[PDB]
Amino acid sequence: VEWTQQERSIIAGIFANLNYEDIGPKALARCLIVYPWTQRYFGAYGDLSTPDAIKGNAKIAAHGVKVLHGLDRAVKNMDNINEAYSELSVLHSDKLHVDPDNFRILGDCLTVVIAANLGDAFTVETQCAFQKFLAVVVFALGRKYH
Amino acid sequence: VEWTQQERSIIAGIFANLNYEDIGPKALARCLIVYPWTQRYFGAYGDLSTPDAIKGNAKIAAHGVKVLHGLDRAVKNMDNINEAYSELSVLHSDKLHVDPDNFRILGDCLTVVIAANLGDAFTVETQCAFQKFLAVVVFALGRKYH
Amino acid sequence: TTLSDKDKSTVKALWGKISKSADAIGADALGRMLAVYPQTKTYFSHWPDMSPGSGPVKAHGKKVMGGVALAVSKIDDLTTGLGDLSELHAFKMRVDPSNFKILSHCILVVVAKMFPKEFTPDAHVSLDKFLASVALALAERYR
Amino acid sequence: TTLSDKDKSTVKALWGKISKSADAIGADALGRMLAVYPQTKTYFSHWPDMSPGSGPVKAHGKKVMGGVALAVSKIDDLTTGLGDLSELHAFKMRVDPSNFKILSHCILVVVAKMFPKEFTPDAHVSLDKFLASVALALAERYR
Ligand code: HEM
Ligand code: HEM
Ligand code: HEM
Ligand code: HEM
Repeated sequence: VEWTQQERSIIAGIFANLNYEDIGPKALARCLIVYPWTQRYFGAYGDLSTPDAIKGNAKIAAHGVKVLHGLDRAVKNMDNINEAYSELSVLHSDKLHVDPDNFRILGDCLTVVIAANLGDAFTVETQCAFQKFLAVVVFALGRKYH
Repeated sequence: VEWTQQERSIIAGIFANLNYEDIGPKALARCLIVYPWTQRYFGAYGDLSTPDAIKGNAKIAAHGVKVLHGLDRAVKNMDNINEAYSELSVLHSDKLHVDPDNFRILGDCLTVVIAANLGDAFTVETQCAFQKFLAVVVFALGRKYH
Repeated sequence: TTLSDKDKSTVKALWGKISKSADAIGADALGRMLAVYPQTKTYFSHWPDMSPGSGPVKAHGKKVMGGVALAVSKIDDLTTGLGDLSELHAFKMRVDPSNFKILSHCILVVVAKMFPKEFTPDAHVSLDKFLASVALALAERYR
Repeated sequence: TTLSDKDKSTVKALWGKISKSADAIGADALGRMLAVYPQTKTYFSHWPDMSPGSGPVKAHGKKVMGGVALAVSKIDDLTTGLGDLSELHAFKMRVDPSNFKILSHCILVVVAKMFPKEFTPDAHVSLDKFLASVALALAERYR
């Protein structure tokens, strides 16, 4: 992908003062609630039976933070995201067995969460750049599935 | 993408042997029948009113041939498909207003036509390579929509 | 898939809070659809100004949420309720049904942007279902 | 979307021709789904060998096609007919419904490969609509 300076700056700007402990849990919880099959992977995470339980689940919250911090390496390496995610793709495929369609779905939840959080700051061009960034990351994370 | 020598040989083999005057029309007619919205672009092509009219329509047939030959440059240089299809993508976007999702569905219909044509010779590995090739081409064709 | 009573009453409730801003939701969600997913622009070539907030985007956005409003009134049977709009989409504009999901996602992003506190995960799942049901209803007459 | 009477008699007549090979269609379609779209392998990691024609692949292809057979018999009401199977996919295996479309495409490709004369575009349009109804029926219990 060819990035414009505006795109690189928007992406840096979203992450520079991101509250990961806010946004991360919101994104993953929302995903588990709106697309409940994504709970497949979280049998070891305890109570997921209702929305309230998922939103109060500190183990899922800690995972939301972990997944969100997982975008950090893309932000830092925007021209080399394929290479930066190759090992994480291997992991999600060979060890974790996560259906990569779920990456797309989580990104859509993350978008909704960041939209809610940023308000007026979530301009049309912000959405455009952030969508472009998520598409590249999600593709990257699907590459090593075989 | 990262091609294997086997994928290169298979893709080259499919198009070397192909009767374009047969496969071209069948793939495009099937797409206009199975996905009738794709008919919108062919208002100057005469009778599209029944599956029979469409399969018997010479102008649709000539067009199927032309589209299929449109894969030739990609088969010839599998390493530069984005670049090669630049001008074609611009044509489909700005002049023809073709929804790039239709490229994917024409790709699915083409696969059905080739499978029906090759029978046992359409091996699983043959389908893996053909799909990988259509995915690259469909991506390249959608690249210049802005 | 089929809307439960829970989904229907969740959508009706959310719609009671947000319906006052239907025109603004539509304008914003269509301008976002066009910008963020420029493949969708291919259906709007007759109205070249597709910039956010433009006249044509506002008018077309208002039309779409009008259909969403009607879909809320006809929520018990969208197949019948949206049949005339399905006929229009199938044979006049001939919009590939794939695009309905793109616009639905953009509506959800706008509703979250405008109504962050009301747009809970619970509201979101039921609204997402409702928009999938809308999309399916609109695809009915295509083939 | 709703299957018309034409779709239902089209699918039944085609099923009458291909049903005798249900086991071989299922094996080949599953093996092609796994290999051509390796995203789907994520639901099958319990199996030693996912390669085309392997024991588990044949065994499961047969099960799936039995599901498709049931669907043809329950074609007037796929929602009730596949309710138990939806429940199973929803809560046990929790297959992302996006995979249903993929297998549907693989089944159509294998039908065209095995039955090239019978699989006209007219047969194809109705079977495609039928497998989409199947997919929707399977998704019913997910949320
Ligand atoms: C935005 C997309 C995602 C990113 C960037 C991401 C990133 C990460 C990272 C960095 C880890 C820890 C890796 C390590 O231990 O070295 C992880 C683990 C994991 N992720 Fe993903 N993830 C994403 C989406 C998903 C989704 C959608 C699911 C399933 C719904 C999922 C399920 C898991 C599971 C089950 C683990 C392992 C927990 C453990 O045993 O340590 N991830 N992910
Ligand atoms: C494999 C995907 C496709 C390829 C490789 C392809 C290739 C081509 C080529 C080579 C041309 C002629 C360009 C020229 O003369 O400079 C063309 C024109 C055209 N294509 Fe595509 N095409 C594809 C898919 C589609 C689809 C799916 C549709 C719509 C259903 C479509 C609609 C058209 C139309 C309407 C024209 C103009 C014909 C005319 O002038 O009347 N194409 N395409
Ligand atoms: C939530 C899904 C949608 C709904 C409820 C919807 C509803 C409507 C309604 C009520 C109208 C006006 C009909 C009239 O003149 O009476 C309309 C027009 C139109 N829609 Fe859809 N629409 C949806 C999705 C889409 C999508 C995804 C596209 C394309 C990407 C699209 C393209 C168009 C176009 C081109 C018009 C006609 C513009 C004009 O003649 O002024 N629609 N829609
Ligand atoms: C046409 C769509 C499908 C139909 C009709 C279908 C049908 C069935 C049936 C009848 C069973 C066995 C139920 C029983 O044991 O009583 C089954 C099991 C199963 N299916 Fe589905 N299926 C479909 C799609 C899929 C897809 C897309 C996937 C995954 C990518 C999938 C994954 C599974 C798995 C993992 C099992 C359990 C198999 C085992 O480990 O023994 N199915 N399916």
